[PDB]
Amino acid sequence: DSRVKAMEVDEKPTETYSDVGGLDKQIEELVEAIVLPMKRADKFKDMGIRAPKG
Amino acid sequence: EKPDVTYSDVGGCKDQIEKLREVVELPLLSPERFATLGIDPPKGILLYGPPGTGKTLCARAVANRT
Amino acid sequence: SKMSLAPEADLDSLIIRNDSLSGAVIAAIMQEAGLRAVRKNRYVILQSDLEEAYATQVKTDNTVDKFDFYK
Amino acid sequence: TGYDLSNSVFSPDGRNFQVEYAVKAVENGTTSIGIKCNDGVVFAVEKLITSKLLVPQKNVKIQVVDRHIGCVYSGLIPDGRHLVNRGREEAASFKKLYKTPIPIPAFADRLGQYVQAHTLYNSVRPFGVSTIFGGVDKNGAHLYMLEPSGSYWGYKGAATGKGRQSAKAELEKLVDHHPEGLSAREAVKQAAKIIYLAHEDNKEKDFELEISWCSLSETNGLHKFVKGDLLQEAIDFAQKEIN
Amino acid sequence: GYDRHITIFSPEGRLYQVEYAFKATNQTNINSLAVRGKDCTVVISQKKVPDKLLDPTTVSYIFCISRTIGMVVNGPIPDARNAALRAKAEAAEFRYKYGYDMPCDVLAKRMANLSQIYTQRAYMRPLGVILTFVSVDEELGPSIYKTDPAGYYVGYKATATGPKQQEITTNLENHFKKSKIDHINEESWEKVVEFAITHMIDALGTEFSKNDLEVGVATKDKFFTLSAENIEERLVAIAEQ
Amino acid sequence: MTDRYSFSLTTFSPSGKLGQIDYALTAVKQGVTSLGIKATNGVVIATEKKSSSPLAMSETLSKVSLLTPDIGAVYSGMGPDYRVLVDKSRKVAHTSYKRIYGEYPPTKLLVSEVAKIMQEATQSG
Amino acid sequence: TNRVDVLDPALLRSGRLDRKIEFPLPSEDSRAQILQIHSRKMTTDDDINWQELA
Amino acid sequence: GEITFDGIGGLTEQIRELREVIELPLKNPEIFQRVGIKPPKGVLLYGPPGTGKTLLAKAVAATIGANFIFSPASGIVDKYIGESARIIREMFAYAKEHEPCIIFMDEVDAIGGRRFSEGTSADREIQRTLMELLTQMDGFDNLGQTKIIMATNRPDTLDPALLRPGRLDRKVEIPLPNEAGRLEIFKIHTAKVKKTGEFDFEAAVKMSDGFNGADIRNCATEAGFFAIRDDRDHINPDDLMKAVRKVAEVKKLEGTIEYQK
Ligand SMILES: Nc1ncnc2c1ncn2[C@@H]1O[C@H](COP(=O)(O)OP(=O)(O)OP(=O)(O)O)[C@@H](O)[C@H]1O
Ligand SMILES: Nc1ncnc2c1ncn2[C@@H]1O[C@H](COP(=O)(O)OP(=O)(O)OP(=O)(O)O)[C@@H](O)[C@H]1O
Ligand SMILES: [Mg+2]
Ligand SMILES: [Mg+2]
Repeated sequence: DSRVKAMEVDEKPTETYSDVGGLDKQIEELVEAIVLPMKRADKFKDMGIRAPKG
Repeated sequence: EKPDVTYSDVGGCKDQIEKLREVVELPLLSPERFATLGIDPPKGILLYGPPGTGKTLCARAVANRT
Repeated sequence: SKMSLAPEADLDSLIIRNDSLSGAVIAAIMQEAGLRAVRKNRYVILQSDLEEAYATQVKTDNTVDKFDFYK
Repeated sequence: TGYDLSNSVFSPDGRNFQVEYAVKAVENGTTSIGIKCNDGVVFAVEKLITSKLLVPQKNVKIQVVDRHIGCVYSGLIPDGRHLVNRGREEAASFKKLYKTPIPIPAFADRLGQYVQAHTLYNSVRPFGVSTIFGGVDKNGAHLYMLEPSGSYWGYKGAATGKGRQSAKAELEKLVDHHPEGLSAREAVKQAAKIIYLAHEDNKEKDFELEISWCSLSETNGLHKFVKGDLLQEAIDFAQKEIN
Repeated sequence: GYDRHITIFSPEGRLYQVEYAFKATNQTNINSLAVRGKDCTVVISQKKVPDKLLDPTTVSYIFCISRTIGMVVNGPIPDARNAALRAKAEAAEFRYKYGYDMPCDVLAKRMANLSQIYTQRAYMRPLGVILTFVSVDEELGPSIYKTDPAGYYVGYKATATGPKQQEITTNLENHFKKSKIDHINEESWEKVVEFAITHMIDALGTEFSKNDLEVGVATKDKFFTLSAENIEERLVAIAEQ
Repeated sequence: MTDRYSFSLTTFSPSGKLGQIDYALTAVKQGVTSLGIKATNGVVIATEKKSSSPLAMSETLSKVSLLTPDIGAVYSGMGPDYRVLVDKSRKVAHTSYKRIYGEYPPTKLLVSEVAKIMQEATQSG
Repeated sequence: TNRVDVLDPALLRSGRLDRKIEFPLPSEDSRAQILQIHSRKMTTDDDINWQELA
Repeated sequence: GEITFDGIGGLTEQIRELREVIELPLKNPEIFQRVGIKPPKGVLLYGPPGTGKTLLAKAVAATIGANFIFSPASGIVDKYIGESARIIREMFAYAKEHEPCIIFMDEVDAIGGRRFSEGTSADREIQRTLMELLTQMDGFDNLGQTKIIMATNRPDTLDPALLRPGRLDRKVEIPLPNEAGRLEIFKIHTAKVKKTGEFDFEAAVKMSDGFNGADIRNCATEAGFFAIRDDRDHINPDDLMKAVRKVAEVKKLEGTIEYQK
């Protein structure tokens, strides 16, 4: 459908997670939840854990 | 399509009428002065109070002038 | 009359305890009497399976004039 | 909606809702445990150091009743203190008529009967505290924990507070390790261990540990505060274990 | 709404408020059975043991009132002890005021009346307890009285209370048809406990070890409950027979 | 503790009649039946007995009682409000006719004492 | 979300949103850091002490 | 996602109750002929959310091997109206042809609206699509080779015509796993993964109760993240104790305490 094709990436410029003042710990947990079970999907498969759905 | 309430219509010469002119009118007529400071120009402004003071009387005024 | 039961099993006890029932809730309890029997494997619908299917799927039901002191 | 509003009105299904709500208040409080021993009983509570401005060992939450019954509580902290008054009034009343300190099972019953009143009527509020109180008399040691409902039970051990779960599992394992009842002298040490573990939960603000004991063998049935050298040996013992 | 919050009539004519006490009861799920012997009464109930951290003695839903009257409670335990308190007070009192100890029936009456005075006042909640008195009067022999938070009460050959009490009643109705008479013909009180535990295992289908039973026995001018060892003596006699 | 139903719980309907009085009869209509026939030289009163089980022996409960030795009484409606009502009656018959005239009350007078209880159970909050 | 207390009790649970992460108000450090992140773009002087403002 | 007999460990008694209704008259209809009760049909599953109502549906569709049709109820409402009636009529015919057949209605909270029909016109699309499921299930029509298994969260949405026994023989409540029916759930999910040699669970889980099966499999996911920080290949008994205290905490963020019928 045409609403979903617009929702698709358009490359929004990053603001960078280092320019977001304070809140050090919140960046790590977010990185733990979304970014690292995509890239390192071998170490979840050796261990035998599932990836957090969201 | 351009209201007819003009900008001197509003009462007093309050400093509050110039704050309407410093959030909306001024950064769009000259974005040269808010580019030298570096600030993100303030974009919002709330008009609130008891009735009878013209919340819609100064929002028509600013639609004629800007 | 369709299904099989022992003459030990008697339906008349169940008639007088509860006084609100619909016809569909009498088609289920007999379903539930012949499934408890199916766990014993006793072909005849005993008085233990018939009394145990009644005590299940009756709920709080305290509306019946029984759970009272207005008498 | 209207059973939620009310006090001391039975729900359709039959429960009082404000008894259930009163439980919430117990889980907001800090950790406290009792441990029943072969000799007597040990009490202990986690006292949070919520600022650098508090003074050490001056804002004690352990409070005796008479001179043989330790009391510490969890729930709303004013509301605790007023039940430690009520207790005193009944304690003292018994000593006038029958000239002897009150027996520990009896101390339990009357204390409970007060809590019970505030669920009878709608006009005062159900008390928002879960208490530990106990001590030794002639029958021996007794431990009790009183719930906002108005119920107590006897126990080999009991605990309360936000870190009750972490203490409950070690407390089984102190019924297995020592099935005949450890000495109360050993149990100063064992008490500290169980606070230092249930502090990960409330690891937000650092703590200060407080123990006390009442036993027939050590203190001659006189409830006291563990202090000085004996308090130092238990602190360094649980600290180096859990690190 | 506001009709059912206090204790006034509904538009129908039922006092639904009282009937919410009835369902307040079954939260512990202790079954109990009592029966009339020739000269002794038995009452038995299930001992629920929720943990291993709790001391098992305190767990008890049998209360002694006096040197005659035992009272079994089925309901929440916060109300139970307020129930036994006000019983103790009155039972004591009656000896002083009237010259002899209070008979079974008389106590059942006063506890009904008290429960009724909480039904009219719009600021006392009714107690949720069902109480079962057991005693042995001089005149009326073994008696049992079953009382209820409405204020209603009657005499009984043998009664039960608990979530599964319909199963248990129907056993008793078979048996007091076959006896054709009021009570179990049995002089020894020990041998009435045997016959109770058999018709409880029938009904719940579930066996009982010496840490699931509470057994109270009433005799003439003495009321006692039974120790862990003596529970296991009446259970060894069933099993070796 | 503090009663806060000091105010009355009965009030007139914006259509006239007291709402709770009317309800209270509908509860009497549910009850057990009973009857009374006045004859020339006696009265007969009689009721049935409604139990829960044949385990419940209903002999022990009495629904017909004596107030005085000459005035009996029978009821329909709420079982517990009969238990206390008869007690209240016996007791205030004695404290208003046993002391002050010796003899048990005439039958009109005792009826009227009972009637004062009822009215009043509606006036107080 | 801004308010979490009105989220569905089968949307709020595991198997579905595995992690439930909280974004606390900037403490001292966070506060100080923020004021530094916007003031950076704009013109600064040696006078500005971001600890005085935090 | 299949799995064989096992589903919710610790509730193998409840697994037999669903087979009494489905697998026993399917294989051998000779046991229900002799007893004389009309064959059953209809099962409702309801409990605290996060409990694996859904895992059991996979267990009874794999093993029996009869034709399975997984029809989400919100996945047959379409823009066109009268088209959500004609489809679902054709499916009951379909289950008679391909017998024996089982129709799993999943998330029946969508078409669980009651009488209403004073609000929006969408509320009358429900009621018209629901009347057709009512006379098709019970009317003159009575299809003998169809079985229905219905999964619903809150079992009080339902219109009072779907609460109604004789539509629906067994009304199964799945309980928050028991005392050691949370511990039977934990012993199959710590087999899969690498453990140091961990058996210290036993107290620790029982004291972290209040746990749905979906919060038991979140604690092994959180005990393999505490491990990834240390750079471990196995779960310490310290990572497990960090996770159970963490799962409960976040799981307490919300909670109606959904009280069953
Ligand atoms: N400050 C003013 N100076 C001159 N005239 C004013 C002023 N404020 C209000 N008025 C006069 O009053 C008239 C009506 O007021 P107006 O309708 O603007 O009130 P409002 O502030 O929009 O209140 P609300 O929106 O709550 O009803 C205007 O058209 C104008 O003639
Ligand atoms: N009994 C169990 N045994 C093993 N795993 C389970 C069990 N119960 C739940 N799970 C896990 O929880 C996950 C999601 O649960 P499921 O979706 O089956 O629950 P539900 O009751 O259907 O909840 P909802 O439909 O509200 O989303 C499963 O995919 C599985 O990992
Ligand atoms: Mg305006
Ligand atoms: Mg599902």
